[PDB]
Amino acid sequence: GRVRTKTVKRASKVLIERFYPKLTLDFETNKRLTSEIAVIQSKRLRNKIAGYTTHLMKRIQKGPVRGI
Amino acid sequence: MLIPKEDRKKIHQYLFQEGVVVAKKDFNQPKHDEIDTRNLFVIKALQSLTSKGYVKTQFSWQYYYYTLTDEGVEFLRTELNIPEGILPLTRLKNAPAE
Amino acid sequence: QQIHKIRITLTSTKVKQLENVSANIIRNAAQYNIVKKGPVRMPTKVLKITTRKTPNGEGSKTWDAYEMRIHKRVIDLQAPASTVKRITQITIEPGVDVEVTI
Amino acid sequence: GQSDKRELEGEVEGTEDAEAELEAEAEENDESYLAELELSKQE
Amino acid sequence: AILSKKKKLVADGVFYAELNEFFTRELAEQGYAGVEVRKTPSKLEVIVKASNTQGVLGEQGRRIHELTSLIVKRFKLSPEGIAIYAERVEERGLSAAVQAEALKAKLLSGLPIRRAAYGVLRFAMGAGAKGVEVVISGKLRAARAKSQKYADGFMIHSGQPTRDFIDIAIRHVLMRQGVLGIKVKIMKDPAANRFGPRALPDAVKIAEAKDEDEVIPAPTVKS
RNA sequence: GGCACCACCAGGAGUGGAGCCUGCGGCUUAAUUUGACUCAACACGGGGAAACUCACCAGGUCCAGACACAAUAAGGAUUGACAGAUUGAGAGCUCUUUCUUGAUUUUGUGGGUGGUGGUGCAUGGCCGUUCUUAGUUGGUGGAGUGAUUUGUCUGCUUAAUUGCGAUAACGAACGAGACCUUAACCUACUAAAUAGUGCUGCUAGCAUUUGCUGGUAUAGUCACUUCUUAGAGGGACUAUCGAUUUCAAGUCGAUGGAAGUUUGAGGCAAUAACAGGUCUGUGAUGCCCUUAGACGUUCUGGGCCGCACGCGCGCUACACUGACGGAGCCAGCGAGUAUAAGCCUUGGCCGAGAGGUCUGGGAAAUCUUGUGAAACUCCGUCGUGCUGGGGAUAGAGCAUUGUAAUUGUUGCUCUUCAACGAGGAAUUCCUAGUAAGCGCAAGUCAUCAGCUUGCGUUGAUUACGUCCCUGCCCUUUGUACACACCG
Ligand SMILES: [Mg+2]
Ligand SMILES: [Mg+2]
Ligand SMILES: [Mg+2]
Ligand SMILES: [Mg+2]
Ligand SMILES: [Mg+2]
Ligand SMILES: [Mg+2]
Ligand SMILES: [Mg+2]
Ligand SMILES: [Mg+2]
Ligand SMILES: [Mg+2]
Ligand SMILES: [Mg+2]
Ligand SMILES: [Mg+2]
Ligand SMILES: [Mg+2]
Ligand SMILES: [Mg+2]
Ligand SMILES: [Mg+2]
Ligand SMILES: [Mg+2]
Ligand SMILES: [Mg+2]
Ligand SMILES: [Mg+2]
Ligand SMILES: [Mg+2]
Ligand SMILES: [Mg+2]
Ligand SMILES: [Mg+2]
Ligand SMILES: [Mg+2]
Ligand SMILES: [Mg+2]
Ligand SMILES: [Mg+2]
Ligand SMILES: [Mg+2]
Ligand SMILES: [Mg+2]
Ligand SMILES: [Mg+2]
Ligand SMILES: [Mg+2]
Ligand SMILES: [Mg+2]
Ligand SMILES: [Mg+2]
Ligand SMILES: [Mg+2]
Ligand SMILES: [Mg+2]
Ligand SMILES: [Mg+2]
Ligand SMILES: [Mg+2]
Ligand SMILES: [Mg+2]
Ligand SMILES: [Mg+2]
Repeated sequence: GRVRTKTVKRASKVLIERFYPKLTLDFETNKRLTSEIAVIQSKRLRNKIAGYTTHLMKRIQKGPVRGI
Repeated sequence: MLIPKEDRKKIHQYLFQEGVVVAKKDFNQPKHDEIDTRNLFVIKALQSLTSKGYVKTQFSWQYYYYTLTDEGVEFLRTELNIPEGILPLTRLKNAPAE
Repeated sequence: QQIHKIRITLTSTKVKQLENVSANIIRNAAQYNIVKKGPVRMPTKVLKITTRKTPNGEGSKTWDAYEMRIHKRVIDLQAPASTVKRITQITIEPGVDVEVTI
Repeated sequence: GQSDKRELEGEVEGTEDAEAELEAEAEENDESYLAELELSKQE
Repeated sequence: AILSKKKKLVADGVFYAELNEFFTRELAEQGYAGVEVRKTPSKLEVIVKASNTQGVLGEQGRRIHELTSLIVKRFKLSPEGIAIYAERVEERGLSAAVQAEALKAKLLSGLPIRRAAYGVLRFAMGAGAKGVEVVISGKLRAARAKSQKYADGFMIHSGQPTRDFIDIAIRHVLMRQGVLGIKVKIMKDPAANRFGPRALPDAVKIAEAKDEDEVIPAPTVKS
């Protein structure tokens, strides 16, 4: 399965509450932004965090999300 | 142990002047490469010395590490009938480094 | 006995110090106008030893698989013999050993 | 230490051992004829 | 003589393994931590880390002089080809080897386990360790043997970081009734690591909001 | 309730049936040393034992019994010994025999020391198992006098206590996940005479059209990094789009992609626990036993292989989707030495073979080596026949290793050519480069691999579901158990 964990779910939603204006609906742009916003120890976690942040961003435009 | 007096002697002037001796644990070795006598003689001769509190013995990886006590320098001072100029070599106060 | 085609062979277990020494020599061979060939990455050798986990012979048959990677690099220099040896002392590292062959 | 005591006096006695040693150890750091010749002189 | 590359790097490791245990047996009473073999041209530098660098360098450095001679005579080295230095460990509390040897010297003095165990729990934490757990197993007056764990603070257990931020030391303690086995696991703080990673893999540090400025309609500031 | 090919469904290959290899029990034995007995004992102790190993058996040596004493002792305490007897022995072991050495040493006391001797139910460490299942814990707050409890849950979802969500809980930690190693992509960087290529020198063969195949090339003092190697990076995050869903976590389809099953595979792996296994791994150990006619250690010979039998891991096969006979001819993981005590060994020459011999290369991306491996493919012989399937058992002979091959180490040659004609009740493993074949290398190793650990060649059938069997986890429940049903 592809269930994201809590270390990526809670860390991604902190970004939205903190850097929503600079975020976007594009993963490639979001991936570069989070490398200068957060100190991520591994490249794999950086893409994972941005990939779920993109999903949340894509979901915010359709209505209000819980936890943000 | 039955060691000839002369072979026991060479064992004593190696444990003095370089007051440490290393011997591999093989009893039938013809030559300990540093005391021209049987290797077994070296082990048993120094087993008596560590038995009478003149050398510390340490064993690690099938090897004997013999070191001469300060009390043992005095024993070879008299028994060997040597001049009272002491300090074999590891006691020559070469002093450490910082 | 002047300028020669000189080989320096670098072997070590860890790559970070190996590439620092390798890069440091290349750096010193750049500001000094010495033509160089390398570094050449030799195929790394994986020394593998597979033992049984159990000191005894009881339990599930489980095995350890230990490894010892050896990385080897050779660099070719065109310089007099006095120059290359002093470069080695500039880039001396405990992990990496150096052998020089003409 | 299978008692309500001697572990009470194991921590307070144990911890005062370290407190005395960190300060002692942090003070320890802040204030930081031959022989073979006699065998050849037989000439 | 002529030794292959595969067989030469292994020999250096085997030489290190045998030399390291030699110090553990000889300098056990001086809190031996570890040894570093710094090869260099025309010399073989050996750096030993111990809690007490006086027992090794005692009576005008007689023991260290008489100890380097035991290595020249066993490895057929030239008398000038090796040099031994004794260096004090900077943070004695962060070395599990020093803490385990220290515990053994207390357990062998008849001190109670609870007082002895808490003496390393607080000494490790006082030095700044992120976590520490001590397990002592064996027999004490009772015929049946038991083990007791003494944890404190934060400890990680699985994955690579245990190889990076945790050092461990096990020693056997010779008692009148049997053997006591002690394990001292110390986790150092990753922020102080100077060679490897400086944080745990899942530690995410989000920057702060730089916003909440006031925007003015449309001027131009010339220079 | 839930999960799981060490459970099942659909299936694949089988095992159990035969011969043989090997392990276990038993029997036997001079000894056939020993541990382990469901999973988690039985090709396991890296245990493939000729000697050694070795712990067993029948015999024979040595002290390698330190040290304080006491005795003895230079008018010699003691050690070595030719020759003959004795002995398996050219063991002065011992006996006749007198020579030699000289306070090292002989006897008693204590004290040692050494034990593959006993105790893994006295212990450390290590390892296996519960279990790699998903579980464990504290702060504040709520409940309770308390031990405790909630948090840690109806439901959905996930490989997962992993998430959504419901919520007297809120916010967290370990474990999981993250992490690390490896495999798959990069005509985008960095270079490579120990890697490869095109050109270019020089050069061969075939048709002459200037073409097609080569050799050579460590001075052509060339060009390049795609193939090869490896360091710095990039790249996948379920990306985009459709469906379902509490429109949530997610799941299933397409498209793009090297990769869309956690991308494939592993390494590590929580809180406790077991009288699980090892004192036969340790100069790791407590205690007991033994310690000179040794239970130490060594030498010789045998045994660990011994054979009316039961059991387990396997290898060959029962044929034609095949055997042979020629011919075609492709990998990857790896290893390799010196004055040794002898490594990998091409190439040449002998030999039917096995094997022998002379040189040379390689401490290695250089040489063995493109390890020209086997299945496999083509063309033939065979023709349903215990046959040219199968190759036990055995006779005679030839080489290798080793001090030593007898109870055949192994290999080779001729001959004999057995059960077996697809295997009862039962039962194992397995979902994609997987299973199954098929070999090769590394470990053990003087010799011996039907064994393991890996690697690659050819390469599928059938689910992608469930709790019916089996095992485990959770919730509720009962309890006279808590040394916890071995109660
Ligand atoms: Mg973790
Ligand atoms: Mg993990
Ligand atoms: Mg079945
Ligand atoms: Mg079935
Ligand atoms: Mg079969
Ligand atoms: Mg034997
Ligand atoms: Mg024997
Ligand atoms: Mg036997
Ligand atoms: Mg024995
Ligand atoms: Mg145990
Ligand atoms: Mg609470
Ligand atoms: Mg409370
Ligand atoms: Mg959890
Ligand atoms: Mg964690
Ligand atoms: Mg060339
Ligand atoms: Mg050409
Ligand atoms: Mg994985
Ligand atoms: Mg047990
Ligand atoms: Mg038991
Ligand atoms: Mg033992
Ligand atoms: Mg033992
Ligand atoms: Mg062993
Ligand atoms: Mg005997
Ligand atoms: Mg056997
Ligand atoms: Mg037999
Ligand atoms: Mg098996
Ligand atoms: Mg054929
Ligand atoms: Mg090759
Ligand atoms: Mg035959
Ligand atoms: Mg026939
Ligand atoms: Mg079953
Ligand atoms: Mg054999
Ligand atoms: Mg082999
Ligand atoms: Mg085996
Ligand atoms: Mg109850």
